[PDB]
Amino acid sequence: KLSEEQQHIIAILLDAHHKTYDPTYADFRDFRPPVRMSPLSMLPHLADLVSYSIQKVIGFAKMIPGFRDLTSDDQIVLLKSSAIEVIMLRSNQSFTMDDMSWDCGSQDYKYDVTDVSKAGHTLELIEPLIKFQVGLKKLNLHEEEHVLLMAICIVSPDRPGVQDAKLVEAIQDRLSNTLQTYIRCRHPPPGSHQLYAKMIQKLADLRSLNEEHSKQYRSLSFQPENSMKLTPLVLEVFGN
Amino acid sequence: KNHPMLMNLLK
Ligand SMILES: C=C1[C@H](O)CC(=C/C=C2\CCC[C@]3(C)[C@@H]([C@H](C)[C@H](CCCC)CCC(C)(C)O)CC[C@@H]23)C[C@H]1O
Repeated sequence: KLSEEQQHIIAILLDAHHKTYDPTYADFRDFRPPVRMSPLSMLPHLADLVSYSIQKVIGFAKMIPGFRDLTSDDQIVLLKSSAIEVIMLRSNQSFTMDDMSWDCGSQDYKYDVTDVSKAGHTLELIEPLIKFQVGLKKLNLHEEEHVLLMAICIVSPDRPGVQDAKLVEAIQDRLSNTLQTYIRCRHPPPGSHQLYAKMIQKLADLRSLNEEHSKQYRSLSFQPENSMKLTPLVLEVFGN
Repeated sequence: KNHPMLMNLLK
């Protein structure tokens, strides 16, 4: 059953997620406004959304027990490689299968396939991301499971350029054993059915969405006209 | 190569 250290990890991750994820979406009013008629009329708004989301993921990451005790260089490698994947994960909280959209509280901040295509992304790559969101939504994760999964995603010891892979793996294993034990102790059947295995498969799916995005980003931003519509932080994190 | 902003958000 769940130890005090495993309960403590969870408590920490919940607190971290709560302070970095406003389920009212009030800050979106400060983004460049959405335009749904440039042709990339949604790129300013969704670039802001991403950049805001990178900030938040970094605030969550810094709270993961042991992350701040890694070297700065390894912290930076882990965040650069995982940032899009944790954006994808955390977005699941607004995603709704009613319409296959991300519903952030109002018609202006509801994002569908079309909106994302007006940010420069092919329907072919957008489709796998919607399918991912559906599969993840179907898991019906407890908040505890959601946050642990975001954390396991960030402290992955296989990301290219990691120097202290063992230290990263020691963290991740503590999160992972916390997750397994939580599903077994607190998640009732049958929702718990192979739930750990399914969650870990989502991380593998996210590697694929990452790789595909990486190439598309490299194309979009290679164009100075598009890069100019991004933010400083997005350029720094995803590259120039 | 440098990550001034990401560094600052980690500090
Ligand atoms: C606060 C929130 C989350 O942080 C983010 C969120 C929604 C996330 C979305 C909806 C719009 C399109 C987003 C931003 C996707 C984004 C445009 C990416 C490309 C930018 C990555 C740096 C799509 C890439 C594909 C999948 C098309 O290859 C990923 C997550 C998507 C709203 C809310 O839940």
